Amino acid sequence: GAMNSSNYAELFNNDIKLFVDDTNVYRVTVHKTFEGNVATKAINGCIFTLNPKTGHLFLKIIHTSVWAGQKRLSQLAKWKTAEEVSALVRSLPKEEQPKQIIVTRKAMLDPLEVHMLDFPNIAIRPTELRLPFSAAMSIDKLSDVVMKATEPQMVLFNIYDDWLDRISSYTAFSRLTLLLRALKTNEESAKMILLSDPTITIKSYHLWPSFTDEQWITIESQMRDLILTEYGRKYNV
Amino acid sequence: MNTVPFTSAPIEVTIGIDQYSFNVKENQPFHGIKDIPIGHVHVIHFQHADNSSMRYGYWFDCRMGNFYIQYDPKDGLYKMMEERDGAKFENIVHNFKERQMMVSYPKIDEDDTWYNLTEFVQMDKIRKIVRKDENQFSYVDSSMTTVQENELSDPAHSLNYTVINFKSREAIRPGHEMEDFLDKSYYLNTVMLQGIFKNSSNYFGELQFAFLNAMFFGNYGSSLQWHAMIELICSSATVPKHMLDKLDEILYYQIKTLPEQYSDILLNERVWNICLYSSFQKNSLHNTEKIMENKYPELL
Repeated sequence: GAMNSSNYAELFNNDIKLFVDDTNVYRVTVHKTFEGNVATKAINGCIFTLNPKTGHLFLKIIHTSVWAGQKRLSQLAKWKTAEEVSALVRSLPKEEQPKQIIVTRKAMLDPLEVHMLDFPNIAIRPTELRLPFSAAMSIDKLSDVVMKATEPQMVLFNIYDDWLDRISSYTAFSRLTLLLRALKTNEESAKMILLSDPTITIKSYHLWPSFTDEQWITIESQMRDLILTEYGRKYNV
Repeated sequence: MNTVPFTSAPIEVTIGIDQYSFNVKENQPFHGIKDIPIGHVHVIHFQHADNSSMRYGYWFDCRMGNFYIQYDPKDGLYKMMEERDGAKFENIVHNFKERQMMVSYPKIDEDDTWYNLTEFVQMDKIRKIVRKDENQFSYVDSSMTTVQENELSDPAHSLNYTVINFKSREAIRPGHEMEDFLDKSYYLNTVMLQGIFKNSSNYFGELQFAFLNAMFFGNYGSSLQWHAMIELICSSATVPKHMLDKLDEILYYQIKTLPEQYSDILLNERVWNICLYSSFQKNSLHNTEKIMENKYPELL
């Protein structure tokens, strides 16, 4: 059934599962034509497929050439997502294939279900959580590899860097979603917080700075403060 | 013209024959139904005055034999049977008529309703859906479940309608996932029409039989099946013109005949709104759309 606050710890048990987020698959800019009409131009996008227990991220880059000569692109994007997720499962050895795939947007259920008909024992689930994975393109190294791509490309990352050496999956996922929530609510401030101190660098093979444990506490508190402030502003509370 | 005599009527019951129906009182001298039009299937059905649950009845075709009804006090219901002794049967029928203890099938000459509801229904196809090959007639009731319902328990008593499932390998060609799911033409025309039903008349006949079972017995699985077969056509971009025009006539007479008070459970809002207004064939059901709007605008 649907994933919600009640059954939240199931994310960190030992049944393999993947989140799939399609928000950044079909990305456009909107502009004016010479004659004054509106047109779109696609830019490269990505499927965000994440194992929340291990941090393994399967970033499938969606090159603008996919769309060439196609109609109803926002609908096509959901089917291309499901095609690529299915191909990913097929490419994994049996013992690495997920037992569940949780889609962050309910419109992906039918396309993934149809593409996964060969895997009847893989459960396709929606979620009631309002996960912030659209902000994935606020992470500088993910945005960089998506925008440079010249062809379809799968790039693998651990979205938790090395955190799991010191914290549990539950805590790691809570840190990730806090960071992404903040980047979503106010990217400029969130990014200021993360980089303010030049003495804290990002390892070449990491996505986030190499904070000590104490420094992660200050960071996390600063991200909480940002999120609550923006909320009072949105609603005038 | 043909006759189905009744041995007796020991319990108060509402008896239906096709779209007609009569009240019969406990031990009222009722001995059958005469003047039944040859050339069509027919259904006789029952609802006891004491158990307004379990409507039940028998599909039959008088060309296939001499049939009669007899109450069974052990099993508590009116049973259809076959008389193999032709002389013995004309004898019962002629004496009951002489004594005028039979209702006449009350057809108005102007009326093609029953023909229109049963145009493609064949008794031979019914007996493949209701398998009981030692009788020529077929029992159906309110509670019988379909084969597809069973998959999600007793197979002897199942409605073996053709299984339709839009998210199955049967429906979806590998490599045409999106195309086939959004345009079911290949499932309709290759898999179902050319593959399983062989022709459109058998498809329409199962669709009509499913509707009639849902209407006369409130059989829920039959209602599911009727809607599924409509939806498969309406969700197909490429349908023979002859099928669309005939579908419009079929559905018109079905909507026309439905009891007004039952539109809530018998009519699936989503399917109808999709078929009449969102589907490929939104513009091909003019009579069905006109009657739905003027009779059940609430559902839409």
